[PDB]
Amino acid sequence: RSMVAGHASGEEIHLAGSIQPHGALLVVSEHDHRVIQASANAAEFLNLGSVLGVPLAEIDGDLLIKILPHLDPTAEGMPVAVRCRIGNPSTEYCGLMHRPPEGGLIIELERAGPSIDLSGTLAPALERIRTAGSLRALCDDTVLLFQQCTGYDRVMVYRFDEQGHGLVFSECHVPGLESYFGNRYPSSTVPQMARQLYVRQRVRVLVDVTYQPVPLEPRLSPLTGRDLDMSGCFLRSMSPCHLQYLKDMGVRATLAVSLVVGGKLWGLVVCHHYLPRFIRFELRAICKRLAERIATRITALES
Ligand SMILES: C=CC1=C(C)/C(=C/c2[nH]c(/C=C3N=C(/C=C4\NC(=O)[C@H](C)[C@H]4C=C)C(C)=C\3CCC(=O)O)c(CCC(=O)O)c2C)NC1=O
Ligand SMILES: [Cl-]
Ligand SMILES: [Cl-]
Ligand SMILES: [Cl-]
Ligand SMILES: [Cl-]
Repeated sequence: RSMVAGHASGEEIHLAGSIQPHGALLVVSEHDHRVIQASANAAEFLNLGSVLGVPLAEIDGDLLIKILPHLDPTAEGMPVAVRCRIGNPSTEYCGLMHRPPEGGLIIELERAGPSIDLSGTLAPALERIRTAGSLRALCDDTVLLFQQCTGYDRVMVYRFDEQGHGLVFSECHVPGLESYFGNRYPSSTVPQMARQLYVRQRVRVLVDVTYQPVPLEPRLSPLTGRDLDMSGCFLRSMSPCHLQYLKDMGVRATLAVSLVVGGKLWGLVVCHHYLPRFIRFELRAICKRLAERIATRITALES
């Protein structure tokens, strides 16, 4: 840090090596079911005395009993989310599990909330999507639906053209904010490797733009000797160049949902808040569902 000067002292976004602090991340080796990497906050987040090197079986609570049914790997059910209790004092979490191509089993834990009961909201949302008669109507209904379901201060459909340039194609926002409707932005604002990642990982939640990243410990995977592939991690810390851009805009929190059409990133539903904001698993899942439905309608509309 300060003690190293002289000449030698002078981005792959999926290899962040760190998470956002609203969750905890465990990496488990499946030969022994022991934690081989964890976010540095994990023991305090989960109210455990220790975490790194611990067998899942010995972790206070029921995480192991809750994940066992999903571990047999042929069952091609992952990624999957489980609800469990961990820690002393005990807390309910939702645990999102997936396997990176190498490096073990990742378990990302957020504090659990209640059941969200939006099925009566969702029936008519689905009818508006399925009957929209043009892309203009579809995307205008999309921003309204998402704003209603998520409550973010601004919701946009950010559409990509053939050269990758961004267009704010639809927008809705709370009274008195600035409108970005119809603004165009260069393709460089969403780099190609981000777009590929957003084809894999269809929802991103940035809770607080100002957060301090929480590093994984150890940083390198003990299984691979490389950084952990965090492409599938919903807690992944986001590129600092992006976080600066958001700070420059005065945005505090974001939710983005991919629109994938014919296997390409067609656009994004992009939501901004002016205070920190988190949407829990059950709501993210509904967002994902809506985005699949929208992409189906876009495919039909385009011919
Ligand atoms: C209304 C205006 C608006 C713009 C222009 C905007 C750009 C944008 N950049 C990104 C992502 C990234 N941008 C950049 C890079 C830059 N951006 C710049 O302005 C610089 C020239 C350039 C270096 C700072 C990078 C690396 C990402 C990936 C973020 C990540 O997923 O970690 C996303 C996806 C957000 C998400 O999925 O959470 C969007 C939507 N997001 C917006 O809401
Ligand atoms: Cl393993
Ligand atoms: Cl159309
Ligand atoms: Cl139009
Ligand atoms: Cl404030």
